Amino acid sequence: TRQLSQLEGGGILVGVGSVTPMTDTLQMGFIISVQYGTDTNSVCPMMDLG
Amino acid sequence: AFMLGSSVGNFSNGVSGRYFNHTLLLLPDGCGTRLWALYCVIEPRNGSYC
Repeated sequence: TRQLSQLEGGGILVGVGSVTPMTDTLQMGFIISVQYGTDTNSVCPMMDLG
Repeated sequence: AFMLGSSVGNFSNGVSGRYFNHTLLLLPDGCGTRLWALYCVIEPRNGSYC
């Protein structure tokens, strides 16, 4: 619970967030996103085109 | 000169305008010849009139 200087209410969480035991190997999530035309398309793959 | 930050609250005595986390500071400097961009945590010093 916080309710410190909210000036709009209480602010609670029972963030139980089941703390499920770590697996044998680490697992990760990735959220990729790309943009076009908002700049020069300067994020390019490695090459030796010349 | 600007002070941007996510969370805001009262100071110790009660005057508003304190940011309680990483705060963005846009301070022009060098007699108007340089712009500072800081993303820091600002701790109110306990000195007199501070």
